[PDB]
Amino acid sequence: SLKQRLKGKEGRVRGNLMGKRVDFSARTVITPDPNLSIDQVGVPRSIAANMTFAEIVTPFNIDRLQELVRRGNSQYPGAKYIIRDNGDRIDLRFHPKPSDLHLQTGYKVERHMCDGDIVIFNRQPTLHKMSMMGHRVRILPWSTFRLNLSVTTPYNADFDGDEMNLHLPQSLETRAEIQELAMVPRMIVTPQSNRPVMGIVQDTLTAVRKFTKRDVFLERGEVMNLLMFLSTWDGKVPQPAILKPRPLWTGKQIFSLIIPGHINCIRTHSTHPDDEDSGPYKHISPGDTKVVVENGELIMGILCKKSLGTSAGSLVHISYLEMGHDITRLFYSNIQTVINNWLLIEGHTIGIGDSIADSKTYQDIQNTIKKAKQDVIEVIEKAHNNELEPTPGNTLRQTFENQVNRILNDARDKTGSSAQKSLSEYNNFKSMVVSGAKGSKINISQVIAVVGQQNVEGKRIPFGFKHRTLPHFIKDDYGPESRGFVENSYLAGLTPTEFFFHAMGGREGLIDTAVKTAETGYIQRRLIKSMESVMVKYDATVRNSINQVVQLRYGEDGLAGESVEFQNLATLKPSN
Amino acid sequence: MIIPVRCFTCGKIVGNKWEAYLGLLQAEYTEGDALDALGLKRYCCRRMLLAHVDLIEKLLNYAPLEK
Amino acid sequence: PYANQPTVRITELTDENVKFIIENTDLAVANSIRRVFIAEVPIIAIDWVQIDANSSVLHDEFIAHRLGLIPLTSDDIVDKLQYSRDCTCEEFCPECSVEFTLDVRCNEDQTRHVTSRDLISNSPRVIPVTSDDILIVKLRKGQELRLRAYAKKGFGKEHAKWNPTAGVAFEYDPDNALRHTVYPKPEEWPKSEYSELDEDESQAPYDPNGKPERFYYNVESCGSLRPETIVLSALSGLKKKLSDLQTQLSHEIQSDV
Amino acid sequence: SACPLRTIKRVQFGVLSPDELKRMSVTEGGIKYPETTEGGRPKLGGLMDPRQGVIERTGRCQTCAGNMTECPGHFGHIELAKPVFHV
Amino acid sequence: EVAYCSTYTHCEIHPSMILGVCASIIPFPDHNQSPRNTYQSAMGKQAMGVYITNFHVRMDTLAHVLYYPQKPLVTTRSMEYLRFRELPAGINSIVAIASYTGYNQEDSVIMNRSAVDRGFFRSVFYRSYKEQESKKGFDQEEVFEKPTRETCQGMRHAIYDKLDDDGLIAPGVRVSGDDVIIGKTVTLPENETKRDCSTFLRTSETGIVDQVMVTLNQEGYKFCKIRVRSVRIPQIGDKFASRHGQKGTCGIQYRQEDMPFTCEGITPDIIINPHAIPSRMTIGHLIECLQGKVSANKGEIGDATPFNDAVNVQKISNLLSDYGYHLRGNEVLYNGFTGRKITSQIFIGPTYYQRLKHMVDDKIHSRARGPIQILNRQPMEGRSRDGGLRFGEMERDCQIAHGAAQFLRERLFEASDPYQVHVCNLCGIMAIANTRTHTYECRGCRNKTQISLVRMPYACKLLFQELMSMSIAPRMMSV
Amino acid sequence: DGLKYSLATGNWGDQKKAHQARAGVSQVLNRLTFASTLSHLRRLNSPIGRDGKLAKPRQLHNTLWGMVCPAETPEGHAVGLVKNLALMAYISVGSQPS
Amino acid sequence: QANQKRITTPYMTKYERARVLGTRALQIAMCAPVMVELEGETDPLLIAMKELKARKIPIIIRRYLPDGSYEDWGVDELIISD
Amino acid sequence: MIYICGECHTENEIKSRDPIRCRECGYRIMYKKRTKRLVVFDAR
Amino acid sequence: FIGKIPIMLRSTYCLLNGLTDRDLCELNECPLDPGGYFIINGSEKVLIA
Amino acid sequence: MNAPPAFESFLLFEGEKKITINKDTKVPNACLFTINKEDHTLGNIIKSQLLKDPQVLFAGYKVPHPLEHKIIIRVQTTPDYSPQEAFTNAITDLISELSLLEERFRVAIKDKQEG
Amino acid sequence: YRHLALLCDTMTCRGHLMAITRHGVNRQDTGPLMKCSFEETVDVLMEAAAHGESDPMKGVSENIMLGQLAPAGTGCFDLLLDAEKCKYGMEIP
Amino acid sequence: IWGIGCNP
Amino acid sequence: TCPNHPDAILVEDYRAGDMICPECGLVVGDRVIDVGSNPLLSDGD
Ligand SMILES: CO[C@@H]1[C@H](O)[C@H](n2cnc3c(=O)nc(N)[nH]c32)O[C@H]1COP(=O)(O)OP(=O)(O)OP(=O)(O)O
Ligand SMILES: [Mg+2]
Ligand SMILES: [Zn+2]
Ligand SMILES: [Zn+2]
Ligand SMILES: [Zn+2]
Ligand SMILES: [Zn+2]
Ligand SMILES: [Zn+2]
Ligand SMILES: [Zn+2]
Repeated sequence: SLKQRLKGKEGRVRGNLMGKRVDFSARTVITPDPNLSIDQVGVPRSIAANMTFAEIVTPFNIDRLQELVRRGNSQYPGAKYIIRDNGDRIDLRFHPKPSDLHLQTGYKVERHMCDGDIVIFNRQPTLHKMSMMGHRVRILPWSTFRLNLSVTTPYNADFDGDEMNLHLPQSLETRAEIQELAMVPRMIVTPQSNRPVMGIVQDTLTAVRKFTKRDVFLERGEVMNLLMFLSTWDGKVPQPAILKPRPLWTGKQIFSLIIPGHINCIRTHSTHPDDEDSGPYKHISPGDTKVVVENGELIMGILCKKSLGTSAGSLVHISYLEMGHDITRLFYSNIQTVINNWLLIEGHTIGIGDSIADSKTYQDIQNTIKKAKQDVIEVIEKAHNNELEPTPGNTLRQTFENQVNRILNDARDKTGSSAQKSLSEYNNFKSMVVSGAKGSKINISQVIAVVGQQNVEGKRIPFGFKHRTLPHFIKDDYGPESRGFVENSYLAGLTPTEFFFHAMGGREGLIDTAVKTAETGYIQRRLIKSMESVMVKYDATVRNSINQVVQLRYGEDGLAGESVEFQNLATLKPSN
Repeated sequence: MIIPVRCFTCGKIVGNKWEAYLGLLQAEYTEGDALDALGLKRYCCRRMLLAHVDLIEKLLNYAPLEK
Repeated sequence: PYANQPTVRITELTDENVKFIIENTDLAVANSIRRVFIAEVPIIAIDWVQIDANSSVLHDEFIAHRLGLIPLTSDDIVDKLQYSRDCTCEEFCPECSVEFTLDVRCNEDQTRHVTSRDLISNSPRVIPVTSDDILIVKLRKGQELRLRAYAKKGFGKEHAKWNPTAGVAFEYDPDNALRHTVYPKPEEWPKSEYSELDEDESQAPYDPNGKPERFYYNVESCGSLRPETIVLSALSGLKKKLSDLQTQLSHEIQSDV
Repeated sequence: SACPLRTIKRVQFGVLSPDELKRMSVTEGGIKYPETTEGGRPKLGGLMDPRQGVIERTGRCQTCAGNMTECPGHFGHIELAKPVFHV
Repeated sequence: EVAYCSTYTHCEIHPSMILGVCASIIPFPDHNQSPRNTYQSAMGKQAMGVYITNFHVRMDTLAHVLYYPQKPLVTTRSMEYLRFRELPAGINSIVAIASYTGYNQEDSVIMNRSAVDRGFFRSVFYRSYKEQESKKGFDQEEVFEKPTRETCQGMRHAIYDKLDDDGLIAPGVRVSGDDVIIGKTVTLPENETKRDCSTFLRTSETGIVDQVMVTLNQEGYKFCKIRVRSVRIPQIGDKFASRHGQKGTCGIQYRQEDMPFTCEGITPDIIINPHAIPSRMTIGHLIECLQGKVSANKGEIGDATPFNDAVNVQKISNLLSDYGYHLRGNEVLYNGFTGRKITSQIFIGPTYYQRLKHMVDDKIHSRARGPIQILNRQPMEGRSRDGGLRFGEMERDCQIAHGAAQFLRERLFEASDPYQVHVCNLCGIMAIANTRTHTYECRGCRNKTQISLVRMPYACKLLFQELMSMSIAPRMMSV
Repeated sequence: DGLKYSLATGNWGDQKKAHQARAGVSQVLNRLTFASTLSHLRRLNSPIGRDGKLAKPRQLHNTLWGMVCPAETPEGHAVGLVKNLALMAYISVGSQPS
Repeated sequence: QANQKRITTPYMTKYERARVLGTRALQIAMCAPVMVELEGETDPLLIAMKELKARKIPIIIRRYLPDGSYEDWGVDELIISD
Repeated sequence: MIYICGECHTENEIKSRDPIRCRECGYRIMYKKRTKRLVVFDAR
Repeated sequence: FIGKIPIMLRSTYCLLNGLTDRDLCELNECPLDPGGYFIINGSEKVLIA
Repeated sequence: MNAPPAFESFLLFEGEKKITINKDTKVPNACLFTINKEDHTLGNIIKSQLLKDPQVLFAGYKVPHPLEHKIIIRVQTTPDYSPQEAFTNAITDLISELSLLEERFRVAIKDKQEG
Repeated sequence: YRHLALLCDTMTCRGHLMAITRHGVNRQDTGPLMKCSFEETVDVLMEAAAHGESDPMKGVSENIMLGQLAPAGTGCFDLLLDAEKCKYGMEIP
Repeated sequence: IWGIGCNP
Repeated sequence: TCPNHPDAILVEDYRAGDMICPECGLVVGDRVIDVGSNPLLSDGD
C-alpha cells in the first residue's frame, strides 16, 4: 500500500530520499601500503578507467584535453566522452568523426581519473565524522584500494577482508569543498575529545620504541639509507653523537630530524618508575624514560603509544596544534617510512620462546595456585559449618561467592605478575605491550601463567546440570575447578573441562558484540535526528531550524572543540 | 591432485620423485628414510612429498568422458 | 676509492651443487651476486603451449603450467638464443625458440604415466633434463593428450620457471663477531657448519673494526644449467647490466652538458 | 523551459478538495473499465490510460510529449458511488 | 588417588569428541582463545579444496578447486574420520612471523611471488550457466539459434561470433566479459519479428569454456548448461587464513630474491605480522609451526589432538633441537634486499594455510553513469546490475557534520536522480507541461501564465505524487 | 507436488497457506569444501527468532557437553542460534513404547 | 544592513573559504578573467588559491544574520582564516 | 555440430531443431565437442 | 499409484544403497559423498534439524 | 584483471629513459639519479661502491614504491669532485671487481676439476 | 563538555523533558517533512495535511529531500559578484 | 575469560 | 534518429544504456534503457 511504501525503511521517505544509490562510486578490498602518504589512496587502474571527471575546456588546458581525447577510452589516460556546448555527448568509444574530436572553449571532456584527483573515502558503518575523509588518488597496478596504515584508526579498518567505498566529486566546487574541509590532514584532531584521531600504529610504533632506545647506534651507511626516506631532510647530515672511535649516530638523533620544526613537548614512557621524579636522577633518567623534546630535537626519552599515539599532548597532537596540518601530515609519513626501513635491519617476531618462562617462575605460579585452592577449600569448609557471617546487604550465598572470587582473583593477578616479572628485555610480547602497539599485560599473563576465572552473566560457571556444572564433577561442588577457574595457561593447554568453560566465556563475549552493534546503531540514529539542524549562526548563537536559541554561545564560551587543550589553573589548589 | 613439479619454496624438481617415494614406502622404509634416500634435505622439499595427496588416481577411477 | 680484489675457493663441485667462498668483497656485491643467481641468469623454458586434444582429468591450463615448470637443458644454447622480443621474425623461429611436441594416448588397460620423456624437441641440445622422469599427467584408457609447445629464453625476474637454482645458501660471519644478529641466549643456538669456534664458546668476541667479508655460498641447480655455469653467467650478466648503465649514463651526462 | 527556475521556500500541506481532484485529473468521467487493455493495448477510461502516463518506453502520453522522461505522470479520479471513510 | 569420587558409573571415550566436524580440523585447539576457534570453524567452511572427486561430472555454479591440495603436517586424530586427508583444503606453507616491509601490517600477508609462480595456492573457478528453450508461450518460442543483427530487430552489439549454429559456444573458446555464452531468440507476435534473448557472460569472468551440455529437463524442453573455467592465481587482494582463526589479505607479493632467506636458502612462502598473535592469543598457531618443523624433518605427520598430555611444547622443542635447529623454532634470517642478517631472529616454520573463497576479482566494482531503476529512476543495486553504492543516512549525517553542503547535494540529488518539474505558482500542485509545444497549462486554475520550473529528485516527485494519491496535497509554493 | 514444493521452497506447509509455514528448513547443500558439506549435513537450528536480541537462547549451556560442538557457531546475528552436532552424537530415530 | 554596525566575525570562516575558492575556480574554468598573474598555473583551483592569497577574488560574501538581516563582507575585507 | 554422448561416448551429428538423442545408446545427455580453433596458453 | 516420494541419497531406498565404491564410480558418483540430501528440481537440498 | 605484465618490471617502455640526472638544489655538489626499470640489485652495488669513495659525502638508494620499478640514487661529493664522475667511477670499479671475480672463478673451476 | 551540554540543552530547552524518541522529538513544532523523516512518517504527514501545516523549509533534512542546497555550512551564506573589483585588476584572459 | 571484574 | 544523419541505424549500448550513432558517436537518448522494465491461463483478471 501507499502507506506501506512510504513508512518502512527502504521506502521513499528514507530509503530513496534521505539516502540513495549514487553514481561515480566504487568499492573494492583494502590492503596496506606504508609508502603512500596519509592523504594518498591507491586506486586500481580499472576503477580509475571507469570513473570519469568532466573537465571544462579552457584556452589553458585545450592541448592536454586534446591529447586525452585522441587517446580515447582504450589507453588509460584517456577520455570516455566529449560534452559539447549544445549538451550533445560524443561517446569516443564508438567511432567519432575526426571533426568531432576537435575541441573548443566551453566543451567538457570527461577524462579518466588521474593521479591527484580528490576523492571521498568511506567505510561502513560511518559512526563519526572521520569515517569520511578526502583522499588524493594515486594509481597503482593491482585491484585493491591501498591506504596508509595510520589512516586505519579513524576508519576502524584492518586488512582482513575489509572494504571501502570511493566517491569521486564531479565538480570543481564540490572538489574544493572536499579539499578544504574533509581532507585527511585537516582532520587529524577530533573535536569529540580534543585529541588526535590518527597515531603511529603497529610495526612503526613497536619499532619506534626500539629505535629510540639509548642502546641503538647507527653506522654511516645505515644513516644514509634512513635519511633517504626522510622527505623533509635539509640535505645536511647531522654530526654523529659518537665521533670517535668510530662515527656512530643514535636513533634519537635521526628521529630528531623527523620531528617537525621546533616543537617542545614532555611526556613519560609507559615503564616510567613512579619514584624517579621525586628522587635523584630525575632529569638524568636511569631508564631513559621521560621523553623531552626541546627545539624540535629529542633530547631524551623512549617513544611509545603515549608520545606518538592518539592521546592529548602527544607529539603528533602538539605538531598539529603548533606547526599546522600539512607539516603534521609529513610528520606521520616520515615516521612511518624511516622507522619501517630501519625495521628491515632490526626486525620483529613472535615465537614460542616468548611464551615460555623460567622454571622457577612456573614453580611460583604453581605454588600460588596450590595455596589459592587451599584457601577456597577453607572458605567452603567455613560455609558448610555455618561459621561464615553474611556481609551486610548480601546473602550468605552472595558473600561466599564474593570471598571465593576475591581469593581466586588475587591468585590470578599474583600469578600474572610473576609471569610478567619473568619476561626478559628481548621478549617480544613485552616489546609489543610496552610500546602499546598491541596486546596487554592481561594477555601476557594468560599466555604464560593462568587463563583465569571464566565468568558467565557475571557469575562463575552456573550449575547447568542438576547441582553440578558438568557430569564429571560431583554434586554441590563450589570448588575452583568445578565452577570455572582455568589454572593452565594457553601455552600449557586447557584441560577438557576447562576447555568447555573457556568456550562458554568466549561465547558470552561474541554475543555481547553482536547485541551491542544493533543497540548502539539505534541510539546513534536517534541522537542525530534530534540534533541534526542545530548550528552556530552568524550571531554565534546556537539555534535550531525554528531559530529557537539552544545556546547563546557555543559551548558557553563560543570556542570549537579541536583547538582547546587540557591545562591546570594553578591558582585553585595552593593554600593561602 | 598430482605431485607438483618444482617444490614451491625453493624450486627443486620434486615431481620425478613421487613414484620413487611410494616404492620406497612399499620397501618398508620409514617416510623419513625414504625422503633422505630421495635426496630431499630441506624441510621445504620434504613437505612437498610428505604432505602430498594423490587424488589423480581417484579421478582416474571414473570412466573417460570420450572413449 | 677503487674496487676490492676478490678471491674464490671452490670447496665442493658436483653435478648439482657448487660451494665457494668469496673473500675480500663487500656485502652488497655478494648479496647482489646471490640475487642475480635467482633472478637474472637466462634459461630456456616452455612459455607457449597449443593443446590440440586433452582428455586427461587435469584441465588444459593445468597441463600448460606443469609443462612450463619442467626444466630444459640450456647449458650452451641459451647464450646463442635471442629473446623473442629481439628476434626480427614474427612470433617464433628456430633462432628465437625451441619447439617441443607431445602426443600420448592410453590404449592399454594399465594407466599411462605421461612423463617428460614423452616431450620431443626439434633441437637436440634442449632436452627436458633426461639423458625417474617428471610426471606431466596420468592417463586412463581412452584418454589422449596431444600438444605443441615452444620454449623461449628468459630469466627468473619474469617467472619462476626461469629460475636456474634450487637453493642459494648465503652466509657471512658464521660465528657472530660483528654482532649483526644479537642472540638473546647465545648458548641455545646451533653452531654453523662453517663455524671455527670450539664447542665451549657460543659466539666469537665482538670485533668493532671488522666488516662483513668472506661470504660463503652453496648454489644448487635444477639441471637446467651446470652449477658452475650459473655462477659464471650471473657474474657476466651483472657485469653487462652495469655496462649498459654506464652507456646510458654517459649519454645523459653528455646530453645535459 | 521558458518557465523561470524557482526553489521551494514553503511547502503547504492540505487535504485535496474533491472538486480540485475532479478538475485536476486528466481522465474525464472516471475510470469506467476495470480492464487495462482495449483495442489490444490501450484502454481509454481504464486503468492504463494513454493520457495518464507514458507506456512502453517509446510511446508518448496524450497530455504531453513525455517520451518516458519529460512526463511526470498525471492523476486520474474515480467517482465513488457512495462515500467511504479515509483510513 | 586422594578420594574424589569412588562411584564413577561411566567414562568418556575421548574428550576430543566434544568438538564438531569443523572444529576437529583445528590443531591444538586447547592452546587457542575460544573466539578464535569459533572464527576458524566459520573460515574452514569457506576454504578452497577439492570438494568432491566427481567434480568433473558435476555442473555446479560457483565451484572452486585448488590445484595442489596438501594434507596437514600437524593433524588431529579425529581428522581421519572426517576424510580430510582424502580431500584436503589448503597447502602447508613455510610461514615466517615477522615484520618485513610493513605490507603485512594489520592482518595482511606478504606472499612469495616465486612460490605463487610454481603453483602455490592456485585454483580454478567453474561457473555454470543454464538456459531453457521454452515453447510454452501461445505464440512465443524461445528457439536456440545464433541471432543475426539484420534478421533480428532486437539485438545487442556485444560479440556474437563465438556462437555456433546451435547458438551455444563450443568448449575450448575463450570468453571475455560481455560475450554471448548462449544465443536464444523469442519469436515476436506481429501485432502490427525478434526481441533478442541471448545470455551474456558476467563481466570480467575472462574464462575458457570447459563443458557444454544439451539435454531435456524435467519439463521436457531443451536444456543447456555451459561451464566456464577461470584459473585464479593469488593476487594482492585474496584472503588467506590459517587453522587458528588468523585471517588476512595478501598485502604484497615479493619474489624469491626479495624475500628474507635463511642460511639454508629457505624463504618464507608467507610472512604474517607478529602483531596478530598477542592480542588474539592464538598460541596453537605457534605450537603448530614448531610441530610442523619437527614433522617435516622427522618425516612423520605430527599429532595435534586437543587433549593429549603426552605432547608438550618442551618435548617438541627438544625434538627440534635434535634436528639441528634452534629449540624454540627461531631462525637467523637475512634481508633479501641488502643481505645483512636481521638482528632479531625470525620464527619460521611450516604451517597449514588455507585459501578462502573471497577474492578481490569477485569483489571489485566501479559505477559511473550506469542504468537506472524504473520505479525511482535511481541507480541500480548490486555488482551484477552495475549498481552504485548506497549513500546511506549515516553517510549523509557525516557529510552534514563536515559542513559539505554541496557535496551532499551532488551525492544525494545530482549524481543519483536529477529531475525537473513544472509547478503552478497559484497552486502548489504540479502542472502539465508540453516542452515541444511550448504551451504550459495548469488544470484546476485554468491558468497558463503562472507556472515555474522546479528541480527536485525524482524520488521526491514520486513521494509527492504518492501523497497526492492518498488525498494529501503537498503544495510546493516558490513564494 | 506437496513434498517437492516444501523441499524446494524451504517453507514447511502447503503452497496456499504460508501463515503456519516455517522457513529456513531444506537449504541448498554447501559444496565449497568437503568440510562444509559435512557440517551442513550435521546442523541444528534453534527456532528462536534472529531479530530478538535476548541473549539467553544464544549462550552455551552446560548440557551441550558432548552433544553439540562448543566452538562451531555462526558469528553475526545468529550467534548460538545455529549449532552443529559433535562427532559422536547420535540423534534417536524412535521406537514404540509397547 | 548598513556598511556600519557589522557584527559578524572579521575572519573568513572555513566554509566561506571552501565555497569562495570553489566558485571562483568554476568561474576561472569558464574562461573568466583572472586578476592575479599566473606563473604557469593551468589548474583553475590553484589559480583561485593564488587569487585568494592576493585578496583579488571578485566575490562579496553576504552573511545572513538569524534575524533576517544580511551583512555584505567582501572577500578582501575578511581576514583569511589561514 | 557434432555432439559427444555421455553414456557411450560416440559422436553424433545433430541438425538444428532435431531431438537430442544419441543413436546406438538413446541417452539424452550430449556434450559439444572441443572447438577446432586453438587457444594459446602461456605456461605462466 | 498415489504419488512420488523424494528419496534421500544413499538411504536404504536409494539406488546407491549397498553399492561398492567401484560401482559408485561407474555411476559417476563419488565414493566419499556423504549422502543425506535430497535432489529436488536438480538441486541438492538438506533438511536442517 | 589489473595485474601488470611480468615483463614490465625490467623492460623499458618506449620513450622511457634508463637514467635521468637531476641536480639537488638544497645542498651543493649533490645530484639525484633516477634509474628506471631497475631494482635493489643494481642500487645496492652502486651505493656501496660510492660509499667506499673518500670524496663521496653522501650516497643512498631508494625504491620509491615496490609496485613501481624505479631507483633514486642521491650522491653528494666534495668540491673538486662531481656526483656524475663518482657514479661513472663506481660503475667502472664494480665492473673491474666482477671481471676479476670471473677470472678467478674460472681458474677455481679448472683447478677443482682434474686437480 | 560542549557535546554533552548541547544534548542536555536540546532535551531541556522547551521547559519539559524532551525524550530522544519519536514522541518527544516529533511533538516539538518543527517542520512536518523533518518530522516525517524520523520514525512516524506517514502519520505525521496525514496530521499536517489535516491541520494545514506549512513547512518553513529552513531545516537541513527538508532541503535535502527536495534537492535544494542545505542551510548547513557552505550554504548559510550567498555569494555575490563584485562588479567594481571585476573591473579592477589585470584581466589577462 | 579472565575474571569477575575483567572480561568473560 | 541522429539529427545530422538521415536514416541512420543507432547501435544499442549496454554500458550506459543508450542508442548511439555509429558513424559520429553522438548519444541519442541519454539514459533510455533504465531496467527496460500467466497470460496463457484464463484471461485478464
Ligand atoms: C572492530 O569493529 C568492527 C566494526 O564495528 C565492524 N562490523 C563488523 N560486523 C558488524 C555487524 O554485524 N554490524 C555492524 N554494525 N558493524 C560490524 O566490524 C567490527 C568488529 O568485528 P570482529 O570482532 O569479528 O573483528 P576481529 O576482532 O574479529 O578481526 P581479525 O583478527 O579477524 O582480522
Ligand atoms: Mg577487519
Ligand atoms: Zn624445497
Ligand atoms: Zn625468430
Ligand atoms: Zn504526460
Ligand atoms: Zn494551478
Ligand atoms: Zn550415445
Ligand atoms: Zn550521427
